[PDB]
Amino acid sequence: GFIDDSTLTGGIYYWQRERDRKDVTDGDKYKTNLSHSTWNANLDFQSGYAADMFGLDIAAFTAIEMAENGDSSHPNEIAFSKSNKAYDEDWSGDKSGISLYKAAAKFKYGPVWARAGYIQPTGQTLLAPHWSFMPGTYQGAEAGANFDYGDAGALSFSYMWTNEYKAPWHLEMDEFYQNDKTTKVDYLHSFGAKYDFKNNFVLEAAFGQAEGYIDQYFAKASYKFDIAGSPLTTSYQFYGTRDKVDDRSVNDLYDGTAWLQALTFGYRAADVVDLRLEGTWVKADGQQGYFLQRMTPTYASSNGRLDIWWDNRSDFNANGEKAVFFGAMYDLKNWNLPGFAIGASYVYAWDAKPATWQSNPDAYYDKNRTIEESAYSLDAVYTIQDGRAKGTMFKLHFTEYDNHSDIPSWGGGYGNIFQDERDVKFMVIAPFTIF
Ligand SMILES: [Pt+2]
Ligand SMILES: [Pt+2]
Ligand SMILES: [Pt+2]
Ligand SMILES: [Pt+2]
Repeated sequence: GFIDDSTLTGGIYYWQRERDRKDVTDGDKYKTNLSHSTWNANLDFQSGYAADMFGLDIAAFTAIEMAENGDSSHPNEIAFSKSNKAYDEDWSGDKSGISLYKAAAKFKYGPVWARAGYIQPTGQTLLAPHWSFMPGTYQGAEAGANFDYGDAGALSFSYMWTNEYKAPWHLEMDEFYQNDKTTKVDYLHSFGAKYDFKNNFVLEAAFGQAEGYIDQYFAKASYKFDIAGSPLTTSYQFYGTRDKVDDRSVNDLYDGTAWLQALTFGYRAADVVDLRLEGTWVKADGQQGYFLQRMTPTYASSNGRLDIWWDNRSDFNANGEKAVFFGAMYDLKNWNLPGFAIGASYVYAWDAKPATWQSNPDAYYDKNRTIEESAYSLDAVYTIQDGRAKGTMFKLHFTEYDNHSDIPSWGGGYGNIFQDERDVKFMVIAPFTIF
């Protein structure tokens, strides 16, 4: 039937983290950076469509701190930051709370669809939320269409407009601002599309804008062919960004177009090991010196689509940087341990340049310098195969990151690079269905 085609789901999440970082300015001491244990739990109601045209979605989640070390920095992004609004962030605490993260009317008419309210991007644009356990929330609306041409392929495109955002670690929405936190950005919007040729070749691209400030670009080619009866997946991705403020002020981020280009190769060997080989290439001349996939520069103020994620702490998005990643996920099912997996991954990055200019350079600022970053991580995963708690997943991740330079964190004209690090994450994820 219609709106009593509804569903009600949710989950309970546990997160325990210990991360420390090298302090080059205090005798190379590795010091406590993050140390906490936090709970999350959510509830998600999604209606059917009445007359196949009208629906309602409502969802909320809560964070409840258990443990926190005194020397832990903030925000840890799992709890709520003590600062409700992103542009008020002052880095001094975390707290418990309840946040309404979905609150939307949804519509369907023919091949057309729309959502308006408290929403996440779901179509073809380059707007995106941050993801903790739960996603961030935009205030705005999205509309799109899907046109199926059978074997000829299928086309879909969509448009999203928004004027406020909250990251999953913020209890309230905030408006958008330039890099100075005071010049107003009236809205973010984005149009994008996707063509599926039905031959395992897919094209996607999208254009975005932050009103009066930034133009953002996305493009991705995907292909899947079989080698030895198993799919080898491949893709080239292009991410670019431009601003409209070239006057050497605090708001001028990029000289000329900034971009990140990526190549992707994936393959499952012997139906038992997931294999990843990926590389990225970044250009970011100007004052910032690193690429951002989001159209607002301030931390947590918005987010954009980025299909590249290596879970090795660094962003590897510095001005000249080139980087390579290999990861292996070994399914232990043939040791008769189905649902256990173990993995390791490794990143090496070189040719990392700093910003091309600085208004307040520091002692380490050398415009022609290049540095290298590297990292490796180990992974252990277990999903409960059956019983009362079938689906419950336990996860343990360890990362060691090395900077390869004596430059203290955030210094030397590398605004998005921190010092050497060892990070350990343990999470439990326990879904549930009410309807
Ligand atoms: Pt606290
Ligand atoms: Pt420009
Ligand atoms: Pt500029
Ligand atoms: Pt180092």
